[PDB]
Amino acid sequence: NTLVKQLSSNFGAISSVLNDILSRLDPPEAEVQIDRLITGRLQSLQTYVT
Amino acid sequence: PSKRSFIEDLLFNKVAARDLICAQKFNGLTV
Amino acid sequence: VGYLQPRTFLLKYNENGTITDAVDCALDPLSETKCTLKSFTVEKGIYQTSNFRVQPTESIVRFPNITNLCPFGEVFNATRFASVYAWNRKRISNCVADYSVLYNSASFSTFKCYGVSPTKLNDLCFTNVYADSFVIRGDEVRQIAPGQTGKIADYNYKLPDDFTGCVIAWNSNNLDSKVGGNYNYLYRLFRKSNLKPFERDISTEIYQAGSTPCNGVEGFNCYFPLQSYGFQPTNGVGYQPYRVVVLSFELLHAPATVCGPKKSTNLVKNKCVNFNFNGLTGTGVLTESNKKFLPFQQFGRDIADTTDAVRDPQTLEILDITPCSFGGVSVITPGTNTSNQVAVLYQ
Amino acid sequence: QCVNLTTRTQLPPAYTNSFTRGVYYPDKVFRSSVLHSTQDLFLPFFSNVTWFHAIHVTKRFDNPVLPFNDGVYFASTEKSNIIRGWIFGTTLDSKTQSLLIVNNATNVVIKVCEFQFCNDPFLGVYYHKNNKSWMESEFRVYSSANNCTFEYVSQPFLMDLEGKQGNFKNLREFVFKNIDGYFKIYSKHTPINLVRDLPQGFSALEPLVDLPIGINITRFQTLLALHRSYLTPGDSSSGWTAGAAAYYVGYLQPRTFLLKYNENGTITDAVDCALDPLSETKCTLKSFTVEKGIYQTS
Amino acid sequence: SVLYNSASFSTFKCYGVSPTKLNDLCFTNVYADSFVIRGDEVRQIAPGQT
Repeated sequence: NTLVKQLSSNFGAISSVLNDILSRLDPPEAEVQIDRLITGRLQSLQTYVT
Repeated sequence: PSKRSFIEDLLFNKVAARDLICAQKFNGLTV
Repeated sequence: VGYLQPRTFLLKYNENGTITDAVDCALDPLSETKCTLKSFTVEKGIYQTSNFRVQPTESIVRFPNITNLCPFGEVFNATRFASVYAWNRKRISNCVADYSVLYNSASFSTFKCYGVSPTKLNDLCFTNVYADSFVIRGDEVRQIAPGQTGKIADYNYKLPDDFTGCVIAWNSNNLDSKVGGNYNYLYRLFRKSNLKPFERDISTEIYQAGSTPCNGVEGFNCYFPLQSYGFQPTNGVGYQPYRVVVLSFELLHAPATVCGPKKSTNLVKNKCVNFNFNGLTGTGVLTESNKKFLPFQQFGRDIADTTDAVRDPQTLEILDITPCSFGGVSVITPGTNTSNQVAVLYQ
Repeated sequence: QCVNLTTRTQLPPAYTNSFTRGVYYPDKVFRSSVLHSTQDLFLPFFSNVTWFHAIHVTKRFDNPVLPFNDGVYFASTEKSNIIRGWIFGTTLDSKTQSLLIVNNATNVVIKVCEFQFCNDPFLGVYYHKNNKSWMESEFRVYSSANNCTFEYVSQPFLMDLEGKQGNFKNLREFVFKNIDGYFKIYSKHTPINLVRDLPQGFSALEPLVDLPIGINITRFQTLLALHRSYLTPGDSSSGWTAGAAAYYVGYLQPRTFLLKYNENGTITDAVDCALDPLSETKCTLKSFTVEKGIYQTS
Repeated sequence: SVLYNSASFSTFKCYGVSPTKLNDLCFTNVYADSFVIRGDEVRQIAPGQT
């Protein structure tokens, strides 16, 4: 349940769906948001693995 | 059909999107 | 003759610095396992691979049909506007809103869209388009920004911090100026309070300055809050008038019928195809949904904060989106030292 | 044109309690069979609001001006159409653009202009003796309308303008919000059948309109309508009657609310996360039926 | 606030502090340096230029 609910967190982004951010902003501007989402998901996965 | 007794059977019995398994399979979570 | 293709190649370098062995890690599961393990020696066992992802075949873009076009000759090329303290407000809806018409029309000076890219104005759909047109001075152009200083951005106009809209500004020295002194545009200067975002004020009362009560006298410490301008075709470039138009619209909110030149095409279901709805793009399979929406919603999410149900802006129906990537693939190998015969397994 | 109403017996404002009321749809995302949490302005549950009566019996008639905040909830229990419209302003002296949303006997007029309100604005229906019929007559609200920007007129409908009894047969729930100069109005109607007090149950209000007024609202007043007969004593400014309706006004506060969605995609249960430690624990654990045991909060 | 109602400027750039937050802060060691340059050299007065 925690792993499922962690997919809804934006980790400092405007939305959790990458298509929602890639449709209004250019990749040069959404790259930081994608990197933040990737870092948050990696931290959640590392915590779950531990 | 198995090789369980009465106590063993009792102990065994005592233990899209909207669905849990279907939603978990979309994120790579497999059992 | 052969055509090259972008493939993931694994190269082996010896002590001579030249290429000796090359493995195409994009054709067989054994090569994928070798590239994953980063070793040419593979032991006997089983290894999971990528999931079965169905490649898309079609891309549909469903948009409501428009039969009108928004007027651009009276907005970006008008002959008479208003002042800055009383900007002209207009509502734009039920028409095709385009942004490429600004290149073959008038010569604009500044054009900046905050909160949205300047290349997706025709692909995305606009909701509640409000056009605020006014005329300011050349030196007051930098003050018109979401969060700045100056008296114009405090007692006349005001922009929100999280403003998601466009702002255009073009010079009009031969339209809002005269040799005998232009006094048709006034701006607020003296005021004891700020202004909320998107607020209009047309108060013409006497401002009370200092410790002397005014209450209508027009004398010392009782100046008028609305001061006139001085546009004339004889000063420099910093005193010429500038017409500024601010277009404010919402992105993905209320089911609006404005959008742009994009219209509806076809509707295909039961297949992994790309779908575009109100600017939101997705990839999956469409299925006839059974749960209706609400008369004020457009999209639908769940616990994963992902678009699960979409509303067709044609027949007012709901369609569920399912990911077409389902299935776990595994490769069983007996080892490179034995033979070469892999087995594919789908869980 | 501008007169003051007299001959009335004022009563102290009574205090009543609300039973789970003041929940609308702050988001436009369809949610079903999922527990979602958000931070918006909602009415506090099990709080204490005011109740103003309006029974003819001395009579009882009140029309105060209440300060506007960041969300006003209006629950009107009516049976003969007494409460008419609303007026939002700040100074009310032909100096600031004021909003007037009135429901006339023919159309609905929404005007954002610098109106000149009198000391007691209201409407007044008259009952003729030669012809037993009701028709709107007096309209003592604004004296003149100078500068005007937004003007909206609805479609013609049918209104008998006749007072009828038989307990409260209508309940109107309104929510007024002011966000970035935009006035969001949420409206809902319900054919109730109660005597008095507050209607129990749950009701999720739907978005009705979003007007781009672009002005500041600090005070608001409820424009009402009186009914005069053919045998009114004196002139037409003191022989009027009260009516038969009630209205509750509440101020919304930004409190964290936990919502419970069912299979229909509608809000069926709301929990105030900021009211009690048990409610805080329920909001933190995302549950509604906690068992026995100790828990740590904030 | 007394500089807008008496004179008109062309460029007002405050680095390190927003201009809308200069009313609730305290200044320490106020040094004023006035000079005269050309119109194309205005861009040369910025932290980190060529």
